[PDB]
Amino acid sequence: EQVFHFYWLDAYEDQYNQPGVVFLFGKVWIESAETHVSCCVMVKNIERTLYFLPREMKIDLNTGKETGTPISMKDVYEEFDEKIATKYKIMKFKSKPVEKNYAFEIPDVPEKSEYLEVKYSAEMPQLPQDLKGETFSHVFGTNTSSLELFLMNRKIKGPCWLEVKSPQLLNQPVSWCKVEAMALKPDLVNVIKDVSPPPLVVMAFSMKTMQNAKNHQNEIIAMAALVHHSFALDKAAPKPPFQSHFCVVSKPKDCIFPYAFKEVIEKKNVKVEVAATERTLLGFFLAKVHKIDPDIIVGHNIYGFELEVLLQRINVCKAPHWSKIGRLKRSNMPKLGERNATCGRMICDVEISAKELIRCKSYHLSELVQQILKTERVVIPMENIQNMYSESSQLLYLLEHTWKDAKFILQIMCELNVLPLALQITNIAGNIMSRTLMGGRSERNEFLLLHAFYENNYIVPDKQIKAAYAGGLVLDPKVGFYDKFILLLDFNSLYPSIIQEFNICFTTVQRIPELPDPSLEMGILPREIRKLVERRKQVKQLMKQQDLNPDLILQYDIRQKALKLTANSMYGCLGFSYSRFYAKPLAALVTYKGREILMHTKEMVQKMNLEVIYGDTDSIMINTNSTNLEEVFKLGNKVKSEVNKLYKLLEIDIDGVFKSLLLLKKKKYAALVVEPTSDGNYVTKQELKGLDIVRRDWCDLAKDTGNFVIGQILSDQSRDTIVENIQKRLIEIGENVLNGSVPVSQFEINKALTKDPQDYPDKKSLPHVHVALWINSQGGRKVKAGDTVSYVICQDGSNLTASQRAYAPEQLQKQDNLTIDTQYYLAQQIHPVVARICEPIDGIDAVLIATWLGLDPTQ
DNA sequence: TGGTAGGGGAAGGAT
DNA sequence: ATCCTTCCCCTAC
Repeated sequence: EQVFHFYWLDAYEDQYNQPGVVFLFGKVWIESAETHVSCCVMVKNIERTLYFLPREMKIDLNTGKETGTPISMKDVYEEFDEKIATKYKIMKFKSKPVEKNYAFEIPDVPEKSEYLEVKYSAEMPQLPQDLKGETFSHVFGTNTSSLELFLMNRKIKGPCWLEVKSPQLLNQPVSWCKVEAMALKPDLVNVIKDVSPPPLVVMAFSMKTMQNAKNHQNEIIAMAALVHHSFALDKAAPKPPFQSHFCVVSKPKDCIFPYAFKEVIEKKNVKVEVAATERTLLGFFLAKVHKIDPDIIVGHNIYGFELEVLLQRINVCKAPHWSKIGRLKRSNMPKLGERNATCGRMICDVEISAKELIRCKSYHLSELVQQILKTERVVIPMENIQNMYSESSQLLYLLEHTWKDAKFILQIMCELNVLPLALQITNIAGNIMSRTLMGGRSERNEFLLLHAFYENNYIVPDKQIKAAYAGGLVLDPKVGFYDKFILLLDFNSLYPSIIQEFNICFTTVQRIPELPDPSLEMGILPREIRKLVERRKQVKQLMKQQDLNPDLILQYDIRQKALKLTANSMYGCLGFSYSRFYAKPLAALVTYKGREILMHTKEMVQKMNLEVIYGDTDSIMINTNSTNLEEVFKLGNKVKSEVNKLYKLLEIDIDGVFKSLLLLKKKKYAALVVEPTSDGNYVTKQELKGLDIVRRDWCDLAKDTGNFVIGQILSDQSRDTIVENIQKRLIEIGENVLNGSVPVSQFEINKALTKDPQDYPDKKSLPHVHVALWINSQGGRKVKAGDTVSYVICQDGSNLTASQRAYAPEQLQKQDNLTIDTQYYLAQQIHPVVARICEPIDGIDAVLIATWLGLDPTQ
């Protein structure tokens, strides 16, 4: 009618096949149906914003020498209209002088200058980025995308409500959405802020595949999906997290179903669809996605395998209307990039989201359900699924398996709160939520700065087509065991505070660059960090209120977590070499100040006649030689106030006291963290950092025994009795290994691949790659980059190195000639872990520990 | 398609 | 054989 109000969620831009158009996809309220439906708004006529920086004097391009003719704003306009717009076939365009700010990597560019803003249609040819001219030295905005221009010009900071003044009917239906509208010019789209976000339609799904006998390509056997139609991002997840479901199952070419599938299913009353051929199955799933019309599709291992196979089978089987997997009608699918295949619908891979929120040995679905959902997952081998087609009782269990997998995925998504958190991360950064779910953290802070400099009238850098600088300072530790109270001080968010304290920005230094006059106004980068900290503070104050909605404290918690996660990732965007806002000088300047701030702090504490024993990037550990917390906390604040007297915004605080400390090496120690109580007298928990028992590349047999040793060293017992308890247990573990009392899960060590196992220089050298190649030889799910492979080295009767004798745990039970190397774990795993832990404590030796396990003492 | 600093292991030369 | 550098993966900040 007069206006069109909708809540945008995703955007799609086709740079090559349709330039200057940005498709928006979101929700809109239909009062007649009393439900939100999917809508697609087509924003047309996105201009090409260019900026020509005029030279001081007109020079000839061939000679490159000064001709002595001054360059004016009319002369630079002449060269474009005469020699540039004609040579590159730019018929119609616009021109207007403007003043833009700049503070980035291109040299010989003033901070403030007069540029020639030129706007023309995106359907016209694009200029070269390195274009030079007789009147202008450089040109910006050459390859700026339509989506970027639209999001910046209209201040679209994340998913929000938009009004579309003067909406237009679409000639032919371009989208798979319920409602469609068109915008003539980007100026017709504004941001509405006083409206609550709408619930979303979420669909988590899973699928089971199988390799064909003739061709090695996969084949979709069964798919299941759970749907919830009012999944709110503003509050907790619904219980149950799904309202409806559908399950599909088909046959391969040379396979037929067990008897009476329909009747038995009709008898079981389970809502299961039977497809004759796989092509019939895919058409059913596409039509279900089209009718459900979800905003977010959830699954596991989507980009690595599942989505790539789904598109491939649809292409092979020639299933009609492939583009229904997204929301925009398209004639042909891209080659399998390919992330822009489900445009209009967000893709959530729980295995990817888990890698950003939690820490696990392996991030496959089976391991996630064991750690998050506290329930075991049974997986069907890809070799036994062919025999599962013999009896329907074995095949109906196959559907129930994948159907239960879809529920696990949906349950994992809810427990991690990835949807409510991703929206907050997107509304803070001001990017696209689909990119937040999948893309890295670099693209987010890239958008946060692209907005910040657009707000302040800056020309942002164009999108480009060992280490590199010094980092933190780790003081050398005073190795040993400490019986007295150890005090730990550190600076909260040092690098963000360093930026504010010293006004470090692209604009404040002459980037080589050194800190500016403290009288200078706060730069753009520090002022943005100041906002996030102030915003996080205000949210913290809101959590203090009483008589408040119990659902708000959970949402306020999600928000304040996002504010910190954004402010802390700001530094990393400066050191990333492929970052749009790459500034290695600024990154080195920050890290240098951190070292100087730490070094000056350590020397200040030493001048106070205090002994510092360890210090990492921002922390300092002080040995007090006192057993009274009244004097430790008094001395804790005395050092605190003395340090904070030097910095305006940077502050240091007590991070806890240590009852006992086992400081082994750099970044490796164990302590008993003092926790204050209402009684005024502490209770202690242990903290493990850097020790081999904390890592995941050591077996659980050595990590559990080492954790028992750490508990004995930090214990409040006599020195003569601690060594007795370790002896009695270290000889016991040496007996249960050869006796077989310990499970096989205690012998597996986990290492992940940083590249493809075939792309390694030598696979027989590294153990985990040799096991990865064996998994890739089987029919089971492949092991690609980033995947963690658990392996158990065995005894195959060969005198090859213990690393060359590395096998998979599944090979130990299958092959009877592979047995657990008993002497290896007692000498190469359990011994060095316990030996390095007991190195500073007097009494336990390396050879004495080896004699306890039961091996030839040579140490 | 955040960073550097650092430990602990094994491979692969050179000797 | 041993010494040494290189590469590997995982950590702490």
